Amino acid sequence: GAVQLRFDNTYDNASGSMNTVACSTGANGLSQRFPTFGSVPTFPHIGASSDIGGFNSPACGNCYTISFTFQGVTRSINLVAIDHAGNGFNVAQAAMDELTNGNAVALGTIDVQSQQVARSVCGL
Repeated sequence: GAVQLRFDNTYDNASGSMNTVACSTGANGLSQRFPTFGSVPTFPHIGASSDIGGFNSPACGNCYTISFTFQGVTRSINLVAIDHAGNGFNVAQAAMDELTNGNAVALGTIDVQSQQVARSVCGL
């Protein structure tokens, strides 16, 4: 079924610290692996997901193939989830723009298809 997707400019900034998100420290935290947002291998395909409950979630680092059909073209990206969202995905604007052929701001919130894939697809 579809999940909601919106953008959050927090993730657009490469120099942001992994210590600022839910997937910071602890057994499942990403801060040792990827100290900054820009270091995640799929950047700027990064964001928050409701799959991540909060700190130390085992869903930290999950890799998702996210698909959206707009103006008769289906577009897909692979994205790493690094933070908690209340409802579906909150992603870097740049990622939403890629998903939507540059319509992220114009759309604001969309329904996407999401499929988790292996961590390795995203370089994790």
